[PDB]
Amino acid sequence: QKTPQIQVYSRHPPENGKPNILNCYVTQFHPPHIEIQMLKNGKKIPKVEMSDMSFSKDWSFYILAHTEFTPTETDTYACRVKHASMAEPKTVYWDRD
Amino acid sequence: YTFRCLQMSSFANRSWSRTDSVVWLGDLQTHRWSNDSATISFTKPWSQGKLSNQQWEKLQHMFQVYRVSFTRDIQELVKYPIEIQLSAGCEMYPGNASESFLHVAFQGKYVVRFWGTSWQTVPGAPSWLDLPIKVLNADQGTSATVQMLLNDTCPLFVRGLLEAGKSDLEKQEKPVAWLSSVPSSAHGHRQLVCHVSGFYPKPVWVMWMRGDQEQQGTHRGDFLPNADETWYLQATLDVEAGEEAGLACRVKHSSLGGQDIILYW
Ligand SMILES: CCCCCCCCCCCCCCC[C@@H](O)[C@H](CO[C@H]1O[C@H](C(=O)O)[C@H](O)[C@H](O)[C@H]1O)NC(=O)CCCCCCCCCCCCC
Ligand SMILES: *[C@@H]1O[C@H](CO)[C@@H](O[C@@H]2O[C@H](CO)[C@@H](O)[C@H](O)[C@H]2NC(C)=O)[C@H](O)[C@H]1NC(C)=O
Ligand SMILES: CCCCCCCCCCCCCCCC(=O)O
Ligand SMILES: *[C@@H]1O[C@H](CO)[C@@H](O)[C@H](O)[C@H]1NC(C)=O
Ligand SMILES: *[C@@H]1O[C@H](CO)[C@@H](O)[C@H](O)[C@H]1NC(C)=O
Repeated sequence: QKTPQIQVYSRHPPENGKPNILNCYVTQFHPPHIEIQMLKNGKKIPKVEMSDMSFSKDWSFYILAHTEFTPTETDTYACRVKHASMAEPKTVYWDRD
Repeated sequence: YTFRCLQMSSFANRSWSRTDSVVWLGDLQTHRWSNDSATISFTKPWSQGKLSNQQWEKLQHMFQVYRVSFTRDIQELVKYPIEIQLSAGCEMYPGNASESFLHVAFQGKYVVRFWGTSWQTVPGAPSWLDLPIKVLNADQGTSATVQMLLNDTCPLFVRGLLEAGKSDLEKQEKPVAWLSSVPSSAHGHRQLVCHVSGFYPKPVWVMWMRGDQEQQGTHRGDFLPNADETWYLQATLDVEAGEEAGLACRVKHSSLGGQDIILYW
């Protein structure tokens, strides 16, 4: 049993008002059963694409989620994960800086 | 190039199990095989390599029989939640040399490999595996098939992939970089961040600079995948406020010709 690590980052340099892609890369977890949500202002984003589950040389699993987004001065984005290894869902917020 | 076929099998109880597989050639996915699908799916134009439709169908049949047999054999052995992973393939070296491998993990831990002509437990693996592995080794049909796959079919198939997949494997995509900063935990210090995204292939060089002088405080992150078969990486530098002036981030990559990206803070 291993706890997921989460990293949140954009495909292109963020520019407010300009369409982009937000990535949520989830790694280092075991068992493979996982729930990954991407959130805009605390609400679930409906159209999120997931890579096929894979694993590394050390046997731990990883998965890439991504979604189209357009950064704005005030909108907040986050990736929230639920996994057997954690009593509480883990959330990491995108921080452009 | 490391060609790897990854199997992920989960057994929740006597009547629930699933196995899913993915196949990679280096960092590019070439196949997927969902539990829900009778057949292996291609994720590239060149996923069949140089194999004929007959050779491909024969290979796929072998795997279809394996996927069923494997599930039955595990459920039989268990007389829960059980996770089994298998990684098999080959590393291709310069000059038509290769080395094949087949490793198995149980509950996230390496326990068994195929080596030479037989299945072997790894030192430290639980003792209850010794006898089932013995029995498995009595199956000479399976042992001979595995030997052929590893010694013969694997390197042959990969040579074809390398030809057929040339324009993807040899693609060059240019990094785009940008700079940001956050306050650091430590009064009067800032963390400068150089982001580098969209490059392929993976090898890249990224350094904070003061003129010609590399800043050895440069902390490179991990390589993170983008969803379009390109890479992302950032590198940070903790600086005293004031000392920020004169700093630049420099990036070197094969796709740039020989003109480095240099961004100035
Ligand atoms: C709590 C349980 C913990 C388990 C711990 C790990 C166990 C180690 C895993 C060892 C692998 C099990 C292999 C068993 C496969 C055989 O049962 C299977 C069927 O054998 C029978 O039918 C064959 C046939 O019709 O082809 C032969 O005639 C054979 O004599 C007969 O007994 N054997 C095969 O399917 C042969 C080829 C399988 C290749 C195995 C490696 C596959 C790895 C590929 C990479 C991922 C693919 C998804
Ligand atoms: C597949 O390759 C393996 C590894 O080279 C072969 O196993 C070797 O066989 C040779 C020749 O008989 C022996 O001298 C070695 O003891 C074996 N190597 C190891 C490391 O165990 C195997 O015979 C090959 N099988 C086929 C069908 O070609
Ligand atoms: C003994 C099995 C080791 C595996 C090496 C397989 C060598 C043949 C290469 C064909 C790979 C095509 C992808 C099918 C594998 C899969 O879907 O799980
Ligand atoms: C077996 O596991 C599955 C999936 O977790 C579950 O839906 C089902 O209830 C289980 N069956 C039994 C008999 O407990
Ligand atoms: C996976 O496929 C097998 C064989 O078709 C099937 O019997 C099984 O129900 C599937 N697993 C799940 C959990 O869907």
